[PDB]
Amino acid sequence: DRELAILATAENLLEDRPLADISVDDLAKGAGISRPTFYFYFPSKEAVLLTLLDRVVNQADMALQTLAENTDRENMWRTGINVFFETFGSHKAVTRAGQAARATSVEVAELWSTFMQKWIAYTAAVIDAERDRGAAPRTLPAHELATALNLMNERTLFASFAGEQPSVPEARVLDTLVHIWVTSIYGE
Amino acid sequence: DRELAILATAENLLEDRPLADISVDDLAKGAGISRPTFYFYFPSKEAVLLTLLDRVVNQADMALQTLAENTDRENMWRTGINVFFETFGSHKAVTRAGQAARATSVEVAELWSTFMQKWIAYTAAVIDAERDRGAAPRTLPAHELATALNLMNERTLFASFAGEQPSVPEARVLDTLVHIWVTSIYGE
Ligand SMILES: O=S(=O)(NCCC(F)(F)F)c1ccccc1
Ligand SMILES: O=S(=O)(NCCC(F)(F)F)c1ccccc1
Repeated sequence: DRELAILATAENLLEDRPLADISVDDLAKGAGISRPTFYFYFPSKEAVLLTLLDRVVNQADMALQTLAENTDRENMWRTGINVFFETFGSHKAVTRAGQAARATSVEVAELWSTFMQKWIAYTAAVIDAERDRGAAPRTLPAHELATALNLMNERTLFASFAGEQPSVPEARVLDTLVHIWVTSIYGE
Repeated sequence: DRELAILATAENLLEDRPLADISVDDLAKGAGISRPTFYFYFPSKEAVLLTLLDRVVNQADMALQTLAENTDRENMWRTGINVFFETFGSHKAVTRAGQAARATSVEVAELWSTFMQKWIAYTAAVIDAERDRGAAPRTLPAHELATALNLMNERTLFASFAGEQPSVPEARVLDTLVHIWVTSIYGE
């Protein structure tokens, strides 16, 4: 209600400047409420970012679950990486501010860490199933391969979304990651 | 002289706490000099970190040049990745503080960005030479493949050195990266 208005204002202002340059008064004004009324819904602007990040992370996670509960192996991995490309790619300002807040908020670091562990455990489970069915060779420990591939995707997606130098162009980043996943999972 | 003493004190204190919890007075005391004498050598504690990072980055870069100016393809890539594993792995506190300072220092962000561009251009040149000699297939654009692999290495090395959750164990991180480089460069 007022909560959704605060969250929407925060995501809007984060497209223009960092959390550090946004004040509680900014979030209040944008949401059409007073400062004290803002503090009824959130303890701080930092808690507003944590909620936005939590919604984006849960949206990716729910889309991955939907995929899992339902093509060739290259398209299977592409469809799964694409959940993260589209979800985070649709919320670049929250992605960029959320990643930066990992350095200064234990809650943001622990949220990111919890979901990364889940997504790595899922990637490793799929590699093991591919190994069990005889489609993938038993090369690296599946969990170690999964970890490296998930960290590559974290760094490479986020560098592309932020336009970092260096970065893969956003229009080339899906094909780039899929090639590296498929060759490293199926290759000897 | 006093400069090396300041740099050595800073690298020592960075093994115990972040730059934010180290004062100019701390660096002065450790180096056996006054605060005003410290400011003769460096404008700030931030400039001390930038110099330490610059020395570590140049040490990796010089070791890579030595390798380039001088085994099978898997060992060739392993020896090159190992420059970064050993160099950064030998200076974990400077690595960790330098990476964090990318968020708050334009000079640290631009130093890291300059060397990443150089190391990616070198990786792409080697992939192209492997493609020219008929040892690697023409799959992804070499520069885009190089970018993704260099970013994977940045994120995965630094997560392993910092003991992050998640991370590849430090004792498994070289073999993990080499497998992904070799399969993604030589694989179709
Ligand atoms: O590695 S993933 O593409 N996403 C995790 C990393 C990040 F969130 F993008 F940062 C991935 C994980 C699980 C299944 C398919 C793809
Ligand atoms: O990708 S690399 O291992 N190092 C760049 C990344 C970082 F510095 F480690 F962060 C690499 C680059 C060039 C040749 C061999 C290996």
